[PDB]
Amino acid sequence: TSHRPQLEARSGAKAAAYTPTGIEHARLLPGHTTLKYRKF
RNA sequence: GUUCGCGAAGUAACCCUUCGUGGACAUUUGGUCAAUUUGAAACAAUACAGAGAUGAUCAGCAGUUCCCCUGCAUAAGGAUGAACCGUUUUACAAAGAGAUUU
Repeated sequence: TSHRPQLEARSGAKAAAYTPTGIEHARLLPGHTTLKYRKF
């Protein structure tokens, strides 16, 4: 019984309460830094 | 200290030097931090066991977590990374029947 289904999810409140560490990820490097706009 | 201006001495010397004076140039660093225990690292040393499904031997991927580690990492690995199993009583009623106090 050590393996179980999921009752509820790990809430993002618990991730919003943690203070961040600055780990510059390999994909959050700046890229596609221009937003294209439509005609109007 | 350098320079500009003035005075006084050497000195009855427009040369030079000294002394005294006013100005200008120059204007507030460094420390979250003290040099062995007593403001905290963890491994290793001893000893014993020695893995999740059950009859055995195992591949795992997951989930929860007020557990993290190695990792550049949103990859991957850490025993499926580890703890998970443990207790377990009231949103509490209604109908009917008999035995009791008055």
